[PDB]
Amino acid sequence: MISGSVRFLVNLESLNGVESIGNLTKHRTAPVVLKTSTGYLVRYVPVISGEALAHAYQASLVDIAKKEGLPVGSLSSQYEFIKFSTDEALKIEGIKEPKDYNDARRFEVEVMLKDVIADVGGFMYAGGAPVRRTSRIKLGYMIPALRGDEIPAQLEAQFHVRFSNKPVAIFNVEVSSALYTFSFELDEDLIAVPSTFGEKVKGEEELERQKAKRVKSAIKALYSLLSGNFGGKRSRFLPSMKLMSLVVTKTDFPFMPEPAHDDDYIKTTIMRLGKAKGVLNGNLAKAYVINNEGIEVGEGVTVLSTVEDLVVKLEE
Amino acid sequence: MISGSVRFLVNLESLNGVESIGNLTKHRTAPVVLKTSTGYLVRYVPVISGEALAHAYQASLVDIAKKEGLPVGSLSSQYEFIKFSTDEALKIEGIKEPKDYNDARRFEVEVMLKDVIADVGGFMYAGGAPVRRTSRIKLGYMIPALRGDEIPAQLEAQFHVRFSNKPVAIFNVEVSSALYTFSFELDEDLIAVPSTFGEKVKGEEELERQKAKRVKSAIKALYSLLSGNFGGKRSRFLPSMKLMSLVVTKTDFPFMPEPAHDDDYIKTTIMRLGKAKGVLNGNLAKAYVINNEGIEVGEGVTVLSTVEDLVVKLEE
Amino acid sequence: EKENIIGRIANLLAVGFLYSESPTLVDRFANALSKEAVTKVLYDVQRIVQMGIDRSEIATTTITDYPAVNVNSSGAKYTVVGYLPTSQDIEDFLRMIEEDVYYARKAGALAMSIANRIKLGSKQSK
Amino acid sequence: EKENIIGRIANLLAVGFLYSESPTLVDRFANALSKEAVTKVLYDVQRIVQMGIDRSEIATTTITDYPAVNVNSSGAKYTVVGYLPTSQDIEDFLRMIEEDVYYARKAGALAMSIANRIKLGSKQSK
Amino acid sequence: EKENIIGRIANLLAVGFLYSESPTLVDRFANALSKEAVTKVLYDVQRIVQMGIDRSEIATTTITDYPAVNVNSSGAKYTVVGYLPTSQDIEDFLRMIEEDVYYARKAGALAMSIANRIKLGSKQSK
Amino acid sequence: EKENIIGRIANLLAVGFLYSESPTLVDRFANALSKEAVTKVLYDVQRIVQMGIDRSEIATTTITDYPAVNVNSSGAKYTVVGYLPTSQDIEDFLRMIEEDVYYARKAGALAMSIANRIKLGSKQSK
RNA sequence: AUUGAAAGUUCUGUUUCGAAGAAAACCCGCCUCAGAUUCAUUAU
Repeated sequence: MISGSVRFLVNLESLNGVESIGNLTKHRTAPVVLKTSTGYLVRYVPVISGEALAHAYQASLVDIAKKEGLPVGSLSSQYEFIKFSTDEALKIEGIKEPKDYNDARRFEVEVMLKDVIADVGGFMYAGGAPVRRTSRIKLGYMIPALRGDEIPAQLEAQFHVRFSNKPVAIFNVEVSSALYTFSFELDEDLIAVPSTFGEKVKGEEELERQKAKRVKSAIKALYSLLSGNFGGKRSRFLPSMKLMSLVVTKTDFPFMPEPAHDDDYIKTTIMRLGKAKGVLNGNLAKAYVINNEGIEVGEGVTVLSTVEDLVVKLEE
Repeated sequence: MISGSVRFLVNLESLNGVESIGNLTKHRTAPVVLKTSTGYLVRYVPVISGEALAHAYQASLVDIAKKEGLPVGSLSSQYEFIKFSTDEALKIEGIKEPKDYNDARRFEVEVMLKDVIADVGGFMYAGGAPVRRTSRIKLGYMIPALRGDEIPAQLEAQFHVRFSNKPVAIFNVEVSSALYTFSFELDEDLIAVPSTFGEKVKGEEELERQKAKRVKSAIKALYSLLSGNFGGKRSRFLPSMKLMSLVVTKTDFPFMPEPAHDDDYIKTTIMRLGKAKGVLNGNLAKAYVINNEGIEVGEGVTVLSTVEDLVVKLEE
Repeated sequence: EKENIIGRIANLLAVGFLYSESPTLVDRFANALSKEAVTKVLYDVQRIVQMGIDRSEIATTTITDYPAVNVNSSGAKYTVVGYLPTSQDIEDFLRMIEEDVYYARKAGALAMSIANRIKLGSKQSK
Repeated sequence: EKENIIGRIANLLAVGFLYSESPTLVDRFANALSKEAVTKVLYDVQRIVQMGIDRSEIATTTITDYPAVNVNSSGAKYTVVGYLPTSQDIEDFLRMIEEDVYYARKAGALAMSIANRIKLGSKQSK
Repeated sequence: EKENIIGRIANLLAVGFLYSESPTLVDRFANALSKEAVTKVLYDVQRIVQMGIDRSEIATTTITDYPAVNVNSSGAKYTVVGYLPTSQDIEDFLRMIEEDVYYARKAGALAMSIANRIKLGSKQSK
Repeated sequence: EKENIIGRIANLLAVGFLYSESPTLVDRFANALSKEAVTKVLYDVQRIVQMGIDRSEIATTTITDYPAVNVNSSGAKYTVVGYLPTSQDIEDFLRMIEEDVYYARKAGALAMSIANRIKLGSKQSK
């Protein structure tokens, strides 16, 4: 597994939107419970949904797969990830619906040999014989660090007008600035492996042949998420992003690094990784740390400089 | 026995679901009675069922048992814990149904030598000669702390859309944030011990041989529950969890630690443990405390740092 | 007077729902478990009503005489019978919510009943 | 007038049951021991009816003339004879519930009787 | 006395809104999550009111006698009933905000209610 | 004692504003983002007050007894109630600004409140 | 002080055992607050 925690600093930002009231475009906000010296409090803070991150990751994976010759679905060739949920998608792609439960595996393989997106991000088919496949990449909401007693985030509204020589043209846009943090998980040991239980079906040999390329493409696709290519309204509200801290852990056993809420979350996660490897009878545990804010790290830890080096090391 | 009380802080959470209305997915809510300076009040607060925790614990136990070579049932090999309730499960596994009451013990042993899950989590068979086995692990609902006059919990709805180039795709998801608390109990002195009264039956020697390994696996399985690997909708709504306080008590006599509702629930439970050992004529009483919020603890108490150390100490 | 306040809050929620064509604010109001959620909806619905007032799509009127509010939305015309809440009604209602959030559910149930009856009558005439 | 209110609430519950194909809201209503449970069902059933109105699958009509509600669900057509409750009927019914939760059981028993008779007639014609 | 302070702050926000014809300061006040945002609005609204005072477009008066503030904006005449906050009210209100930013939402909700009622009455008379 | 220092500061800014008939120094003080801007205003306002003292147009007094400052400007007479800051108050206030520039905004908001109330009362009289 | 007067139908019992509402999804595509203004005439 590959589990990562990342901290970003973004200023003058609007990438996620919600329903609009009047001539005002609103930014997504969520409640958070924060601990202060006086107890516990509830606050409302701007956030960014994880679905945008998933869409960006899937689009980058589509581009990489098309460049490298891996098969891509007809509907997924266009950036519309309906996958194989409805019958119209099946009719367009040309895959017969499953007949009974025993045929479900076959259907899964037929879906899995045509689109890498269905293999990596999972899919669902609802009907007489429903078929499920959980996504192999897991993300979450982007929340600013809940450090100290003051939340380092702010939101405001801005005024804009449209010019016209014959007045008969005024709108408002919400803009936020914060220090965001988010974590991600990706299990590469189950890529190109069927999930529905059953008997062997012809076509698994091709999946075994393409497993290495699929894993390499899935690992490469994380560069877009780690770089900052996500969100909307980038034509006129391009944000200013800067990486501050990054922790990546590669293990053969389940593990979850500490959230990037406290200033000391690298030493703790390294110690927890060591103890978890000791207690769970593991055989592989590696850590990579990128630091640009001069906080405590620890000892015996590999230190990188950019994200491309991390991607190359993960691929190798 | 091993009895524990744990406090967690979770933000932007949706792991448990209930019936949906329209295009809205709802979060489980329950009534709670809370005491304020003006008397007693009734409130509606989001909660998480204990069945999800039991499923996560049983899945982790299945994984550990398969890794360590302990036997695992055919149906339980797949993550479907129907156990041996219906006749179809018995036919699939290949175990004859009990004939009369006197044969029931034999049937229990046959169930107990094939699946560790049936041994630890108990099972039920309904028929002419019903067979019962109570679970050896006891959990409860996850309720936020009812401290003070204000409940530190919040619930809201979020708006989501699905993109399509040919409109003909809108849903809502409930998201909560709270400071959860829960307690658990596990009696390891009855693992790998038959419960139905009767005469000796061949096959108990193997159970006696495997008792130590079964107890070790059962103790190890608590790491997933204590770490935060439970609940659903983790693909796009991965929560942010952080341990705050943990108390674990190991005794040779029945005991129940105080619920994590008041700020001072460690000193009280330690004093109660000492007095209970004094009054009940016990011979073993140990306590372990993990504290990260700087609350009162007491004197003469072992203080740990992570959860892996606690698991190792419990195993040793 | 508590029932009159609840009825005027229900009229405000029904006007906001009919004008916005969205149940989201009424859903939030009827599911509220805190004063924060109730107060946020009371602002957001009044902000929607303020836009309708500025556009002259929401206006007070009398109908045979009973006080009413005319609402024009997407070429549909609706008429809600009754008064909108005063600032004092909002303040007294927030005090009722600080004692018991039940009153938000009562106002939400009334608001949805007003909106449903008006929508049914408008569809039948079409 | 109390019986007329109870009958109109029973018609609402029967329409919601026939449209949703779920007895769960009627079960909750007939087993209610508090005003909270009753009020929650009154919202949830009206929210289901609101979706049927917006989809034009629930409509008011007259049948030989008696007032009725047509319900289309899963290709089945049902007709409930009578009026749906007004906002005033919901408010007066909630006041009756605050005095005695028995009236929720009475409305639930009537609603299940309406739904059962309609389902039996629809299965016989098929 | 806390409610009187909140009411006087709401009158200041309503006068500033009616004079500027802009909801932007009231929106900022009701959405404030910090003392910084609240204090910035309290300055900016008083700066708008100061310009109206210097132009003699904002004046204190009595109306049948209740204290009031007359506001002239774009040829419209408005009258807000009540007092404007004192320096002590601003200071005590900022102390209330340092304890709980909820009071900014309460004042914003009251201010918008005052402004909406006055705008509705002015449009009806026209 | 911090609030007393901030209040005396307000009073100095309000006296300087009423005497100069210019809000420019109070605007600069309330918008300050550095100790440089705050210190520059503290000098410039005291330099204006020094001219008013030398002209006998600014004088300390007592009013029914509370300490006050009489200000004569352009034939208008104003009275600010309170003390002017001491040299120690300026030094302690600059130390507060070196920790948090928020205190300049607090003093500016108080100063504008004092000046507005005095200007309103003076316009009403007559 | 009456068809009244005088009396326990009282004792012993668990509705208990088990099961994830789970999987898939972008509020994103276009807009400028813009044009006009002397702090100068008197002071060893």
